[PDB]
Amino acid sequence: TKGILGKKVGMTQIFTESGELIPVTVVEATPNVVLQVKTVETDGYEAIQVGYQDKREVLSNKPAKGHVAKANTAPKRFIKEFKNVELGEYEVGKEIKVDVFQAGDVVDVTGTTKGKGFQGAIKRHGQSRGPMSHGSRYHRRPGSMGPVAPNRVFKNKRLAGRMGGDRVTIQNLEVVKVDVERNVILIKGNIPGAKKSLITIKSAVKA
Amino acid sequence: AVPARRTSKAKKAKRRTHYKLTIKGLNACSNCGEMKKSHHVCPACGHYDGKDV
Amino acid sequence: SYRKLGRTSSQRKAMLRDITTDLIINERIVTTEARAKEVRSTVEKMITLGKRGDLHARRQAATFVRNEVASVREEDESIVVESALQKLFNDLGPRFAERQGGYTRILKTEPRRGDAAPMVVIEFV
Amino acid sequence: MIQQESRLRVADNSGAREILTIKVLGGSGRKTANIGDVIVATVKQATPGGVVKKGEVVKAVIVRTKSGARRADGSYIKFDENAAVIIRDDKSPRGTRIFGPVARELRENNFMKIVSLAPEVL
Amino acid sequence: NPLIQELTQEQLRTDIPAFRPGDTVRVHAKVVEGTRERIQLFEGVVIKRRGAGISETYTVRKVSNGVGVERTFPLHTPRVAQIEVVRYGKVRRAKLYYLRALHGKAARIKEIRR
RNA sequence: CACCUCGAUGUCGGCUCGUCGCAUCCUGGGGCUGUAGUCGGUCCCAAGGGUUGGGCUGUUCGCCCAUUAAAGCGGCACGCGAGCUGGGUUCAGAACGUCGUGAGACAGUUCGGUCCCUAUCCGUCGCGGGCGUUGGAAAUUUGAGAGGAGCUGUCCUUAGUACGAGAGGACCGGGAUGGACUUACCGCUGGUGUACCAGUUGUUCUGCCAAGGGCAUUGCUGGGUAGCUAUGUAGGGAAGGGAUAAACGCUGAAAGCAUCUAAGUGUGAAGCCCACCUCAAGAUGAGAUUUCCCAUUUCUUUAAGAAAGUAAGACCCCUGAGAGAUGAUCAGGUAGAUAGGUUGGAAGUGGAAGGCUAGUGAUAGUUGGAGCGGACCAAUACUAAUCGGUCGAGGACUUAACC
RNA sequence: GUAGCGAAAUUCCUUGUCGGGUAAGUUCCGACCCGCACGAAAGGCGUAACGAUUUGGGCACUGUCUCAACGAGAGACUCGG
RNA sequence: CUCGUUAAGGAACUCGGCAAAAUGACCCCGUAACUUCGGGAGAAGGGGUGCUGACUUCGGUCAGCCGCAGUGAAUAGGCCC
Ligand SMILES: [K+]
Ligand SMILES: [K+]
Ligand SMILES: [K+]
Ligand SMILES: [K+]
Ligand SMILES: [K+]
Ligand SMILES: [Mg+2]
Ligand SMILES: [Mg+2]
Ligand SMILES: [Mg+2]
Ligand SMILES: [Mg+2]
Ligand SMILES: [Mg+2]
Ligand SMILES: [Mg+2]
Ligand SMILES: [Mg+2]
Ligand SMILES: [Mg+2]
Ligand SMILES: [Mg+2]
Ligand SMILES: [Mg+2]
Ligand SMILES: [Mg+2]
Ligand SMILES: [Mg+2]
Ligand SMILES: [Mg+2]
Ligand SMILES: [Mg+2]
Ligand SMILES: [Mg+2]
Ligand SMILES: [Mg+2]
Ligand SMILES: [Mg+2]
Ligand SMILES: [Mg+2]
Ligand SMILES: [Mg+2]
Ligand SMILES: [Mg+2]
Ligand SMILES: [Mg+2]
Ligand SMILES: [Mg+2]
Ligand SMILES: [Mg+2]
Ligand SMILES: [Mg+2]
Ligand SMILES: [Mg+2]
Ligand SMILES: [Mg+2]
Ligand SMILES: [Mg+2]
Ligand SMILES: [Mg+2]
Ligand SMILES: [Zn+2]
Repeated sequence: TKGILGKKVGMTQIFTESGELIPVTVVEATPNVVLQVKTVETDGYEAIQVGYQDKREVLSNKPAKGHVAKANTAPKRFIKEFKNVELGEYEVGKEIKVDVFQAGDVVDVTGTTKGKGFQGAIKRHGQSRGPMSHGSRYHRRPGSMGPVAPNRVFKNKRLAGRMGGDRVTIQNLEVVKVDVERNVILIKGNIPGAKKSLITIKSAVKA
Repeated sequence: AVPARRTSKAKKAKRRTHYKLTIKGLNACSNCGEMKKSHHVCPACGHYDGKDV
Repeated sequence: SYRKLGRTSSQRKAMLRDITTDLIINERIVTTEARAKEVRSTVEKMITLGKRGDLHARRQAATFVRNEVASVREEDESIVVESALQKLFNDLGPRFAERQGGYTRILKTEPRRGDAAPMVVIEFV
Repeated sequence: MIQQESRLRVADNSGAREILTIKVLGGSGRKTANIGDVIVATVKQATPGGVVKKGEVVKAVIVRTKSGARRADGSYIKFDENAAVIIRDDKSPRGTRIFGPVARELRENNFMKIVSLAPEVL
Repeated sequence: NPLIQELTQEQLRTDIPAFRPGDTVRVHAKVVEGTRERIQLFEGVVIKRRGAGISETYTVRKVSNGVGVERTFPLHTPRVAQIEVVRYGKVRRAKLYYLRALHGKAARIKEIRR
């Protein structure tokens, strides 16, 4: 497998070797850097730790500089691990350019969703509003909590709370174009996240 | 609805843990030495960042 | 976005206009946090017009200002009655002709007694 | 976005003049239709000396809609009325001459005779 | 957005004239059957342009056979070979959505010659 | 039967939310057939998911219309009224029929008729603080374990092949596209957009003209930025394993044969454990890795001692949003673009004011896609994030190769 | 028990039968009359106008609904009393 | 909770069009069955309404102008069977 991680920019609207539009999301992938390589004999599993976005040193800290110093790079902001990849191909200090991907390949995209805040059950779970006339006093509410006999409410009864902030994949997307000069990927379709938010791109698990 | 049961002194005092108030941002004014909230004019001398006000 | 100040749209517009007029008059004012943080941008966008000086800007500012009386800078008896508009266009534009912004500063002060309202002083220069 | 109890004009000489959607076909809980979607309907207003007459239950095809159609290239068609064509079990029409324009979306759904009989196909 | 413009600059197009809402325009819209490619001329009045850069779309209204038709296109398609302006109408608006309710002699735009 | 409930027991139906069982409606597997093929009938296994919208009636039911792959049966106080309705229930009014000598009643019907509660505890959904995890801290993580999702039609091909005298009409396999459901998102379509723009009515105000302000639901009307968003866009439930159900067995004996079983061994389902996604080390059984600070002062004591300044670091405080009820999270704090403003632009509005020309004037044209321009973009330290303070380690014992 | 009315504010059986209206109508309209249990001042049959009367149908209209979405303001929310 | 907008549809909601929406002022035209000849009836249904000059014999009228829209906002019937 493979992958990178990058920053969401925004949406566009693109023509692909024909007049057929493709809506597109822009991911800026300033070249990721390997920092650590984990193996079974020391760490329990094969994996590779990666950093994306350079901090200022005043924002970083000593024990992070010490972790970056092996690869001989600058303090990174977002740090993540990639699993189920070849370790003989990758080394500490290696820079992962966007050239790794080929326009057209199928891809999976993780991101943290836009915070919607403390929301009701209707918006949070698609529940239906009660009637708004005919004497109804039941408009935006989640309904009964359950039967009588348990004398208790069953779990996963869906209610109001924080909507958003969750980690979400989108599978079976497609890479539309690459710009290594600009370090940009164009991905067919919407993806989870606010702008200036982290995204992880990976080769598809299903494909 | 109605309590159905009086709460105990214990259960009261266990609610009252986080009802306490904190007071914060106090430092000393470099001019007069008396204490002021940070990012606030010293009410005694009026100075802020070494300039009368 | 922008603040609301517990007032309706018209009410907050009128309160901003009144406070900005009073501020242009007095060159210094006591307010709360939020009112000040909005009046900041407001007065600075008025002094921009003051610097531009054209009649177009004069009318864009008369759209906003309450036509209060800033000062009777008298010489003989009562002649020189000066409005806040005249003050904006003949004292303050010439004052901040050279700054590229930053026509006010905010100073946090004692909270108010009756509310614990955090109080603030805005001042030119 | 054509629903049950939604009324439609008729775009052929079959005999009908106004139509009311009984149900949409396709699936179990389809609550909506657009161009190329077949309809089951009544006849609320018919031409007097018409084959198709008042009260008859009949299938139909939506040919133009206000909530219109979309193309791959972002080109979208829309209309100022919702109209339909009455058909038999086969995709062929009951009448013989279609009025007004028609969307291109029907050629994929194999209403080719209607596409031909229509004067303008957008 | 700067990056967006930099990316989309190449697929932006320059054969477009600076037309408006209110003005009549013919679109040489090419349609694709897989076996053939046919251009057809869709004439109409422009009710709106809207968008920025490459998200710019415009709609064109027509009255074919008593049925008002309304066709939106992206401005920067390769599947629109030419956009011929043929009248420069005068309106006091940008969105001519009032035309949907009118029919004919009231839906007529006043030409300028400029 | 009257054991519980008459110092309250709320009565049916519907709505919102669902959950469970399997005696399975569909999908899935299989045996038998009076199963030629398509359709089927019946029985065994299977509860993973799904199991429609309307007319009539207060109705459950039921009838009908029209679809569906299918329109399951039941339980959960005939689920759910401190969650909703109150149509139906003879509360009080009135009336028809009928009964009664009558006051009144129903062996019937009809019109109308007050549904109180600020959630203490558990419970549920979410968010924090404290402490712990045996020196203090910053990050990344395995993953026990939990949850979520689990559906399905139509068409094409194989093939008008097999089947069948014909009619009609296939398994198995590979493709195309939908439905409902759902995860995310706003570039497209549209919606909203109450500190955007323009037009416009009345009155009043800025002394008057002009230009503008206020009030009239944002005065009304026409648009519309960001953001929020579905009806809009993209995606999803894909292949595949392992062990099994029913069934099929292979070899094989008890029982010289036979036999799927007793040992031995194997096919075998939408089901189970994985595989897909998410949460997850409070998993007190508190894990693992990388990196950083180091092993100071005094007093008391052989004390895993006490306070009292600190390192790494964190916090207070402040500017704020991609976050947000408050906490929190995140971005920053002049080692600076965090916000405001300024300058540029963009969207959006749609041709500003002042002039001039023409015109009787209304008004039109030109200066000039002008001017305005909230939250959008990029620069720019002009203002504000000043000064500063607080907390926070020096690391127990036993035994293992010197451990 | 007459005229007149009649599944009716009266008809249980009964969602009576037939017709109309609807795709579909236990309601409604019109006829029939096996009037459980109409009927003549406890008035019968009819009746223009009238009715915050009851009932059903239609047109327009719309967030009633499909299926919810956004905005504003008061409260809820944080702080002070 | 009180308000405001809404794509497409438009009562499919519901016990039931409850509530909301729509109509709403003035001028002119025109107005059915039925009828106790009085009414029904503001039936219904339509059109017009702003500004500036000429024109009347003072209201009509003509021409031109502007807007999506002229009782431009507020106040004023939903109708029919
Ligand atoms: K219990
Ligand atoms: K009782
Ligand atoms: K209950
Ligand atoms: K009868
Ligand atoms: K009777
Ligand atoms: Mg309410
Ligand atoms: Mg107002
Ligand atoms: Mg009791
Ligand atoms: Mg069974
Ligand atoms: Mg219903
Ligand atoms: Mg009906
Ligand atoms: Mg019950
Ligand atoms: Mg009742
Ligand atoms: Mg009574
Ligand atoms: Mg008697
Ligand atoms: Mg009443
Ligand atoms: Mg409550
Ligand atoms: Mg969604
Ligand atoms: Mg959008
Ligand atoms: Mg946008
Ligand atoms: Mg004036
Ligand atoms: Mg006033
Ligand atoms: Mg007043
Ligand atoms: Mg097996
Ligand atoms: Mg009957
Ligand atoms: Mg008698
Ligand atoms: Mg009697
Ligand atoms: Mg008598
Ligand atoms: Mg009487
Ligand atoms: Mg609507
Ligand atoms: Mg209904
Ligand atoms: Mg009403
Ligand atoms: Mg008005
Ligand atoms: Zn001081």
